[PDB]
Amino acid sequence: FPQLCKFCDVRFSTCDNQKSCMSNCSITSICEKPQEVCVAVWRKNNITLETVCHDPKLPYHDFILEDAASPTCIMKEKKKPGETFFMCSCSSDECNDNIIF
Amino acid sequence: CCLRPLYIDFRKDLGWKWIHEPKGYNANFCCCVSQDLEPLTIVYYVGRKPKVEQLSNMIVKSCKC
Repeated sequence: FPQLCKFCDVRFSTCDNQKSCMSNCSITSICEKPQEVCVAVWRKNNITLETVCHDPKLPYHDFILEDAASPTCIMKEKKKPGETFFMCSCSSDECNDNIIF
Repeated sequence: CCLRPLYIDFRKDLGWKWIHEPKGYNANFCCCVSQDLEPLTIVYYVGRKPKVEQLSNMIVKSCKC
């Protein structure tokens, strides 16, 4: 059965130094494949937060989702060069509304 | 056995998280059984695609005893 994990794409965020910030996204989606999974990425130059629904076999941003089955999203640095880069992945339904660091 | 007014707020009562808008609607509740129903137009997303569709049997109208 397909998940709902938020698909609000790239957005400018007030997320900063707090342990956990909420996706202020207005749309909850019915993921296009039952296999899929949400991810939330929070790249820090200003800061953009990205929330989509994704597939655990496919790589995102040339990275691969190893904790894709975890029930609540958790961000770890992926050390993309030149930027602060964080990513996570859900197995729950609209996981990536609350990001935990 | 006369019609009645009730309000329902998808996320906070039915528990449906997939509906984008509306947040709720007024369906009515009728013992007296519901006679006539009608559909509710709603909006929701499959991935990022937004789509429109009527959900039939959402709004009650006539009551029959």
